[PDB]
Amino acid sequence: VVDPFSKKDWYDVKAPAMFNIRNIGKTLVTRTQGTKIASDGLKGRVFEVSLADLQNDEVAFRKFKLITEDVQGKNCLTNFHGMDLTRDKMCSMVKKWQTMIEAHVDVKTTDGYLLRLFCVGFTKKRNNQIRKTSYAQHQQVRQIRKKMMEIMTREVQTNDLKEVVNKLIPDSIGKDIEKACQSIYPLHDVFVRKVKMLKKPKFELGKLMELHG
Amino acid sequence: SLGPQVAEGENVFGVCHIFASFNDTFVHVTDLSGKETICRVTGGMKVKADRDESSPYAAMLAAQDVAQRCKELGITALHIKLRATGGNRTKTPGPGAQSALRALARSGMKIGRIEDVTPIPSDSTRRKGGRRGRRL
Amino acid sequence: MRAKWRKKRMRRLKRKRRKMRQRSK
Amino acid sequence: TKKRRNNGRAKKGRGHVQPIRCTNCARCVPKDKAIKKFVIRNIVEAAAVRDISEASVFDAYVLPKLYVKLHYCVSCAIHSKVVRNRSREARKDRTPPPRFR
Amino acid sequence: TSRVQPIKLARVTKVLGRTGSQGQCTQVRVEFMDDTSRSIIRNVKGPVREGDVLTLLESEREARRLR
RNA sequence: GCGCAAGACGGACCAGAGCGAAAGCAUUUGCCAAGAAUGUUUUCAUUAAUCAAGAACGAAAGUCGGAGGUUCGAAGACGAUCAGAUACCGUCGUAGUUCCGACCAUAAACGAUGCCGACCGGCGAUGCGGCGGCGUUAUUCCCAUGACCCGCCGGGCAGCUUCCGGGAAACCAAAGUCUUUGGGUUCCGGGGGGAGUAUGGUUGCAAAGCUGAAACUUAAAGGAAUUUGGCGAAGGGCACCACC
RNA sequence: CCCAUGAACGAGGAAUUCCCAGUAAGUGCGGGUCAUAAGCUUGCGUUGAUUAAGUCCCUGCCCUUUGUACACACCGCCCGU
RNA sequence: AGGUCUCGUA
Ligand SMILES: [Zn+2]
Repeated sequence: VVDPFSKKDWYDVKAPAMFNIRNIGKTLVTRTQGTKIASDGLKGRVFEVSLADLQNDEVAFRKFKLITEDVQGKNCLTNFHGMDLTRDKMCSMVKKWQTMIEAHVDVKTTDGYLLRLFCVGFTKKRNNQIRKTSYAQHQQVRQIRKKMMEIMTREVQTNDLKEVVNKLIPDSIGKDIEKACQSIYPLHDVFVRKVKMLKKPKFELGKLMELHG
Repeated sequence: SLGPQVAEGENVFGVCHIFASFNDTFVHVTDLSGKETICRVTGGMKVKADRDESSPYAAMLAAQDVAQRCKELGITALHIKLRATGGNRTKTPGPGAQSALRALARSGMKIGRIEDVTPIPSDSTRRKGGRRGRRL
Repeated sequence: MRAKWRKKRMRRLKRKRRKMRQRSK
Repeated sequence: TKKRRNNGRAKKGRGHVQPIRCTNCARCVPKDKAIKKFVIRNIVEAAAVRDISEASVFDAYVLPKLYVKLHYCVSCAIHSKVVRNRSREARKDRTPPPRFR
Repeated sequence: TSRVQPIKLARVTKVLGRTGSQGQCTQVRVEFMDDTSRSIIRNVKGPVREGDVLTLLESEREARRLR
């Protein structure tokens, strides 16, 4: 009888200046009818956009979560909320005749942004190796897990989120873990397969407007 | 009624979840946030036959209808997310996913990123049925 | 007639005999 | 009489293995006896591949691959024609089937 | 679709075994005379020799098996 | 799509790989106690192997008393298949599935093979510890250690071949060293039913557990392997009395 | 043999038969059945081309492997009220 | 200086 789309708006979401591409997409929201504010339906929004559509030229199988914190007008502002990996990549990384090492660390940054970083690692076969299994001892696995835990907890408490997100754009933490684990057992790839945001501090406006240039 | 920006500047992006089981096909188009949608068209509305709910024809017709509505609104490009039944029963998408995707991409739409969002569990409860399984 | 159901029926018969003896003797 | 040197499984010094569930059926079977099938498959086979390829937002893109593992009970594995009966001396051959396609 | 393609003529340089329920379809590896680079597997009805020229309406459809 | 609450559970990594007397055992970390093997020019010096009485543990189902009850699901309610289904199937669904106690002590608890000790062929792999040796890697040098490779030694789950040998055969480095019959020591079998029944004892709230016949009846019941028989088994070949 | 009366039949449902080189088919002529005797059968002539050089999908048959409590052999054997 | 670089085919 009546199309609700006539009573609809359109807003463009923005990305923090710490990334290259500023626009992401356009979201349709019902017009402000009655006492229900339109901006109230703009806060809890999560975008599962890949980093390829958010950076000039980088890895395309990594994804990030962006949460909106404030909208000025006809233009919504976002913030970092998490990061995940492609499910196909994770499925293809877990293969046979190799040991997977997992480790979750609950470490807070300088400010009250508590994150639970996860890690995944595998062992492989040397170019002259004949043993098809190429497993690892339990103590070696424990030592590797401790090394990964220490490496991640060292590069979080010393700095704020604003530039450790930039640090997360490449696998700098992964490369550091890979280089630090050459002595126990040679791993090939270290990935932070999931990052959750457990706690956030009191909402602030100055930090938000500084984030968007 | 139409797109908020010019039809020549860039492509307006929206995400579409295709849920396919061995007895139905679900096509759903929403905004990038996933909160507000556009329309929901499934093979259970097109063909009035339950035994033929999961078929390439029903999926094709539902995809054509949803693509026509999407073109009417003004959304140009779609990010497609496949999903099977998940839970604990099966992980293979139903027969309607292939035909639905081919139909909605042949309608004239543009397709971006593909991602599987099936709810595969690390460890679920006991599967339905007895110890000896479902024998027919 | 397999052994399992035969044993179950014999157990039922023994239970009946025991019950009748206990309510009668 | 005994048909196989083993007991139709790989349990030699354990005495118990984790029970899993079949995929085609719902039967609960031991892990080492249940036939496990690993399949590598793409999203589209030969029909929508062109439609995705030429009609796409991005160029120079590799199609994603769906990954899943299958567990088949013996009755379900044979009824779906995954394995078939062999000769008495042909059952002793443990070589995997040839793969060239 | 909004896709218009020219009518391409290809050369059958090899005939393979006949496919189908009753063997009514043969499989050949066509060869574009203008582009001596691609060898596409295409199914064609009727009797065909090795050396005839076909009329491929589309040059991308690689013929599959029965279904 | 975003948050909340509850219970169960530990996928892919997961293997003819590991540990435990058996049943059995998988998310990270912290604490407590124990054990096999390897190494030993340490210590005691026959302290040894198997076992009537007795004793601990013992899958799921089974009962009693508390807490929780997410999911699956005996009994039950309903609908279709069916000639007939209170069966196969589908939706709900109590007791149970979970934990803390108190009980039973049962399986195809199977390697259907008791334990200790000696000997008699070979060949590669895998997990542990020790030992010798080129060479790469933790970037380029020096050493110790991990990772890789080439061997050796001891114990352990297993693999392949054979006129050692054996068996009725299936097959077995043990199921061998057995009429050319004796290494040590426990339990147990005497044609097939009746029958693991009745009875007596005994343990248990109960369910049931251990010990356990006789009267009558039959000349068969059974183990291995070939040729045809049939499959609502698989895989091949042919036919214009099959097809395109 | 001659005259006259002129219905259905306007190319055929489900289903189904035969066949590929001088071929089906169109066409006519002999022998057998015969005192009267070809809508049958068996041969004989004449005109005459396409549909393919394959397959196991259907309808059937035949071998290999596999399982057996069946040997009069599935029309078998066999359990219970 | 020239303009589809050579051999086989799930
Ligand atoms: Zn099954």
